Amino acid sequence: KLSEEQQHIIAILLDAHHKTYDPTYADFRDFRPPVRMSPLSMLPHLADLVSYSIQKVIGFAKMIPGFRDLTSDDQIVLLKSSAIEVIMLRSNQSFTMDDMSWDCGSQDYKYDVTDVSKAGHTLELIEPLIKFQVGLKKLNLHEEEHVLLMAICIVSPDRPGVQDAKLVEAIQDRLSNTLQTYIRCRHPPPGSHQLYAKMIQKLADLRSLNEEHSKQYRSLSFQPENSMKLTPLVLEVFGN
Amino acid sequence: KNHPMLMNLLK
Ligand SMILES: CCC(O)(CC)COc1ccc([Si](C)(C)c2ccc(OC[C@@H](O)CCC(=O)O)c(Cl)c2)cc1Cl
Repeated sequence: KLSEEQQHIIAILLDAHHKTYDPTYADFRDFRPPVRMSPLSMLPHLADLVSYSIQKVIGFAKMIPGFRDLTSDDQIVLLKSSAIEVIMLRSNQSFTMDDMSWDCGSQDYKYDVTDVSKAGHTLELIEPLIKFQVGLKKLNLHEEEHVLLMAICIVSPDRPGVQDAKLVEAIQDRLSNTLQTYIRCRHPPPGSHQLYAKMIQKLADLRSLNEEHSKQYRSLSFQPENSMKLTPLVLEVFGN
Repeated sequence: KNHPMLMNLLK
């Protein structure tokens, strides 16, 4: 039931994800080292981690079918408002539910609830973020559904500042129909609808997590001693 | 504001 257009969209997104995600986490060696034990000892390391992730999300977004047809202003708008959500989505690949942490190779590069707190964030964000990672991990998504959810997350028409909302909607509709057909090719009803309904609910939870992170990022970045430890890309992308 | 680093990463 998967068309040739839908099969090509899936192959491109999987190719894009494989090019923009290194499961070896070798590039973590070049970040500023993590300090677990002034009080925000994990801010430098996690700032480089987010800065690195933003670059990967931009590269992945550029390879989404139809993304380049947008104007530069719309590409910037979609990426500024979705980068935080895609980072939380793509981080699920390293999330393990043994200790509720992101395991990326070593114990140096294994981050838990305390590690996020050593970056300036309260549990008003960390607790819903952990709940999100568990509920997302329990969905047991294929890599095809994972990459389609990331592309649908990026190409959203209801982002503030979007110029050609109809064009963004038309691109998202093709990615959504590709996702709905893939779920039907793998799961009979009514489980197919229940899976797709939970996936869209995760996109709604991302908007809530986006608002909470933005609230705390503004509080942290307003302090010059904290924004001094950020990266130029983070200040440009997360700053508005 | 302008986003020169974002634009450079967007080819
Ligand atoms: C500095 C902004 C600030 O707000 C401080 C002011 C903190 O921000 C954050 C701090 C921690 C997190 Si996080 C959800 C525990 C996380 C992010 C990225 C990760 O990397 C995976 C993958 O992207 C790289 C693999 C690849 O591409 O090869 C992983 Cl595992 C986890 C998110 C944010 Cl936003």
